[PDB]
Amino acid sequence: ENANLPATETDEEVLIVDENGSVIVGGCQYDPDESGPIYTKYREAKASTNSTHTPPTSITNIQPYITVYRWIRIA
Amino acid sequence: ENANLPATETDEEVLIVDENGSVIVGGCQYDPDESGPIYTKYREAKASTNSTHTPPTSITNIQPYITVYRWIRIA
Amino acid sequence: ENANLPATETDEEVLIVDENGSVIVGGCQYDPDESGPIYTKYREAKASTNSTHTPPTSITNIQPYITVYRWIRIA
Amino acid sequence: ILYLFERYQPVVKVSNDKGQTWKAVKLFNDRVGYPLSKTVYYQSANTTY
Repeated sequence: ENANLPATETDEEVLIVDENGSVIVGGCQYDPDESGPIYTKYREAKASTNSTHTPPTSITNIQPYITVYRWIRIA
Repeated sequence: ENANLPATETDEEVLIVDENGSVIVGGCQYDPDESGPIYTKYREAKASTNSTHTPPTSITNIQPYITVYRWIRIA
Repeated sequence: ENANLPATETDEEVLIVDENGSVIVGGCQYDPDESGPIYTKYREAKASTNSTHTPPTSITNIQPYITVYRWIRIA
Repeated sequence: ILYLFERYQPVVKVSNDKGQTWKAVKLFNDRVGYPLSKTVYYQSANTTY
């Protein structure tokens, strides 16, 4: 469950949002026409990794072992 | 496997694609002087975590276990 | 630990940082105004997952106990 | 040696060759300024700002 995890860092760089940040989106695009390509790399948020994951599949523990009937003599 | 994974979200708030966003990209501009630092981050895409290896570390599900000799009675 | 994890992708299109990129963050602002809202997209860096809880949870690797006080006769 | 500033755009160009060749760079990372005369860099006891 999402508690359990190493911390991770993506295998190459990308843009955090910090208010000291180097790169800048500009005060606005200079957008004279509609033909200058619009976009939004959209507002910052959480990252998304496996929301295809709700609670997952669970890798087994007990190891190949004779499953037998322990016979305890009742008394 | 991917479906073995908790629900992951990277901490500090990162930008992503959308059509809804606040962040104007700009598709064209002045980049009249090529002389400005031309910092072009690459495309919107999926950010690979630990892409180096699918074959993770395999946690031993062996539990504290003293191997004890077993010669079963033929009768 | 991050030796144990599969490969993964982010769950959307988000902008990662590379030098073939078709989107150019821009060299600098043609920005004659002052207060038209800009951002600071922070420095492109490794994108940090779960660094709040790095070491976190360690699941139990075993199966339910047949455990009873077992006195093994010396001889 | 030889910092030059734009009125607005943060990109500045710097030369150590005394103008023989120019090189463009960031590091202003703001709108810089539009002072009403000339001077922008003003400094005392090191601590240039």
